[PDB]
Amino acid sequence: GPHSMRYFETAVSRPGLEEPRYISVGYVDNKEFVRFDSDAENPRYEPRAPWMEQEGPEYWERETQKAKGQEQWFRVSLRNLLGYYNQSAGGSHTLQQMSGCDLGSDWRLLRGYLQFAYEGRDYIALNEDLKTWTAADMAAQITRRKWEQSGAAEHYKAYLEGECVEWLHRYLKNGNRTDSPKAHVTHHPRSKGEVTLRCWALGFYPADITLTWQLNGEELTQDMELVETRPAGDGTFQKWASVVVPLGKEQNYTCRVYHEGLPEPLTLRWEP
Amino acid sequence: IQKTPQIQVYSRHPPENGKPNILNCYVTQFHPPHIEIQMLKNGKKIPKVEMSDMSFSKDWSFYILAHTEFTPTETDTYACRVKHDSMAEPKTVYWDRDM
Amino acid sequence: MALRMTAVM
Repeated sequence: GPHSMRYFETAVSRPGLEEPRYISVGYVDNKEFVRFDSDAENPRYEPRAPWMEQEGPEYWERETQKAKGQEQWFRVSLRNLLGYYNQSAGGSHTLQQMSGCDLGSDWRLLRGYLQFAYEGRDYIALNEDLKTWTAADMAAQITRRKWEQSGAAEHYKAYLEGECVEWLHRYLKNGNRTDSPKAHVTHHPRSKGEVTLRCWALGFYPADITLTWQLNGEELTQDMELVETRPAGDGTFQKWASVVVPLGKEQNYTCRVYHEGLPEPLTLRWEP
Repeated sequence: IQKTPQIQVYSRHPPENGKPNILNCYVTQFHPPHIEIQMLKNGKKIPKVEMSDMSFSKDWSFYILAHTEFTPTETDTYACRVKHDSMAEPKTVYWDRDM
Repeated sequence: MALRMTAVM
């Protein structure tokens, strides 16, 4: 199937701190595999999945020294943005970046990414053409014009089409699954009128999933209640969805679970 | 703009009274990333609480998982209390073994 | 391997 690499980077200023904190987290197929954190006693990129310890010392030294460079890049950029928005001293400020590549199931490049947010809102992104930039704010046009003038997008296009794909292939080989949800229905005597049925899905991976209750053939948002999918903490995720249905008409309500590891969706009813 | 944290409190495994388990406090959708999270048993700070490393999702919002060992009983109350700059008061979510 | 930004914002 398809594959991806992403690094999610954060630079954070707060009114007390001397200089910002820089954190870089790399993902392969949406699973964290390296992490740099300037707050560590000896800041360095570190493996976060056992299959990455295959990389020898000079990989880590090289990547660590790059991260110290990006840390200074973020420091200057945060200082510049402060002025672009006429923000005074004494606040908390955040720069965030996501970058990486998506690969088809043929392992060829689908799309490259390079996006930034300031204060948690879109600041500037490289367009899918990998040649032009989009920037919403009037303040961000200053950055776009700087980056257009220096031809910066050319280096980024080269990364996204070259090293990003090439190193993702290396990683895919060195770390060369899914867990289907287990579902059950719980019964919750609620009021005189009716009961709630709670359709649980447990132990699944990845987190993308969908639960639906149908009264004998009709999906309903009629006060169907759910929770956001949540990590169990062991690598797998959880979700439930609940609905109220008159007593004695329980097995007229039936829950469906959609997850990509399933041979087909699960249909299930309440079981005493 | 400040985004107010959303909180779930739930067990790793189906809860069984008297059976050791793992209690999660999952905190999402907040900004900026600085945040203080506490887990309580009957209003007392639970001493050994593990804290995931800060991460953010593709919509730019931060998320963090706190967890700790616990053995549920019929009578004990468990809670997660979150302080964050988007909120004038700390927000507490109480564990509900049915959710 | 992470992207190397060049020019500052």
